[PDB]
Amino acid sequence: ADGNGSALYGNNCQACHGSITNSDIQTRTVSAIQSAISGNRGGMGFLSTLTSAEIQAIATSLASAV
Ligand code: HEC
Repeated sequence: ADGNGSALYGNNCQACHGSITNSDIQTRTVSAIQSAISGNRGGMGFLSTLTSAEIQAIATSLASAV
């Protein structure tokens, strides 16, 4: 689906990290995102609801922005 990663990021990340083209995230990988969720960095533990496909789509979009 065109726009999936950016839409996911806008709904789940942007409130705390900025818009995707101006994001403050450093490590734009699935493992980095999953580690932050698991460690509840910034309260992100609630994002356990994301599938692995969705985290992939977010990380790909972030890495492409950039
Ligand atoms: C506020 C409730 C947040 C939401 C929603 C998301 N993030 Fe987050 N994240 C937040 C904080 C306060 C921190 C810690 C920064 C610090 O000073 O330690 C983080 C951490 C990350 C990280 C690791 C740090 C980095 O590489 O920049 C990543 C990779 C990350 N967060 C990604 C991320 C994603 C993909 C989100 C949407 C699924 C997301 N965060 C939401 C605060 C909040």
